[PDB]
Amino acid sequence: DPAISMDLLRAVLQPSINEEIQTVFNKYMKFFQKAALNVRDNVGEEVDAEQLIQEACRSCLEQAKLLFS
Amino acid sequence: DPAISMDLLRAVLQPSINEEIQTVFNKYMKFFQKAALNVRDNVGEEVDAEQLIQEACRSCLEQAKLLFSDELPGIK
Repeated sequence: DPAISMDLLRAVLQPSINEEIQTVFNKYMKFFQKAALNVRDNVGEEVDAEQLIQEACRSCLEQAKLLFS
Repeated sequence: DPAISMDLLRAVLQPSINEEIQTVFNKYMKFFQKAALNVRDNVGEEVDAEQLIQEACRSCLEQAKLLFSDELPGIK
């Protein structure tokens, strides 16, 4: 299955690609942190700021898939 | 819902983040291109090499979501 061989290469490259993606996101993290703290500061204790930050980061990656449509 | 402020920020940052992601993937693209051509050469004409490359790139982004989930493949 052609998708499987591609996937084996993908797995090989993932650790390097992850490291560079982390370095990219580190530059933006402060913006997400501030915005998520803002939400918590306005709404209250029942807002999990860390979870808002993580969801927003995962969404960015989801939307970045449109680079490869 | 006030937490939609996260989405809006995200939409604002996306173009910049997308440019840097592209720059990252350009360094690895030659591996994916060679592998996809190898598959097409060894299976036949009905393999779309471009589509194999794209699907592998999207999978990379999917797996990169583990960086931001509650160990992780990395270079450190």
